[PDB]
Amino acid sequence: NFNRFTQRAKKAIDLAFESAKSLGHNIVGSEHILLGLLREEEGIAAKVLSKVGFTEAYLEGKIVDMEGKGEEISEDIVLSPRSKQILELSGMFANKLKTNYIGTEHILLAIIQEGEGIANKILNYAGVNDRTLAQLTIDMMG
Ligand SMILES: [Mg+2]
Repeated sequence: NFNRFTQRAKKAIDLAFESAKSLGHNIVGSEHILLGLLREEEGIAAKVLSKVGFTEAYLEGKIVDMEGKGEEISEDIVLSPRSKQILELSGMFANKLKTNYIGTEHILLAIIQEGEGIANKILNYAGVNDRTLAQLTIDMMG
């Protein structure tokens, strides 16, 4: 009942929304959360994604290839059910690990665990789904 995101995780989610808006997408999907995690730069998830080889430009391009893009949106937009499930799962992972704060690493763990959705399609297309998981797992050791 006291589940809470770290500041970096909150920033990543804000960036996910900002990315969707930029692309004229009114629904924030797993792909936007993934791009938000990369754009956040500082957290484990960004360091994992960059280590396995993604750039912001690549992810954005793939999102556009798959979904298209429309004019920028200025009003409020919303999380898809899968995005909501991913965020709920990130809390579940943090509680399983008995950690107080849901970080970027927990959100990326949850994206991978969820297994479906555009973010996983992009990881799979790039051939780095299991490599991303491995890198995330070692980056969470200590
Ligand atoms: Mg964090």
